[PDB]
Amino acid sequence: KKGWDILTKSADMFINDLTSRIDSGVNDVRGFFTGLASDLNEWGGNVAS
Amino acid sequence: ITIPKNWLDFGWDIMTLDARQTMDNIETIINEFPEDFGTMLKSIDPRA
Repeated sequence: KKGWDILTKSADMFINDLTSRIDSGVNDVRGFFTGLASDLNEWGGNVAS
Repeated sequence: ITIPKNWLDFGWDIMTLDARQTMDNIETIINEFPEDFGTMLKSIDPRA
């Protein structure tokens, strides 16, 4: 009874993987939100120049 | 009649004793539902 969880405790994890592809993968609030600082250096550097 | 009373009556209680020798088998087979089958249910726990 002890070990006969393993092969589906892994099946909890197999979407803990796919959801990793959300937060570690294609994130917005980190990642794309870098534009909302780097663009201000592009615009800043340009306007200052 | 003394030969029945002392011996052959006991001989026919020995005919009657077949139950009280085969219930060994039957009740231990009742105990196979805890044992041989019982362990199989407790393997159906793992399967579940």
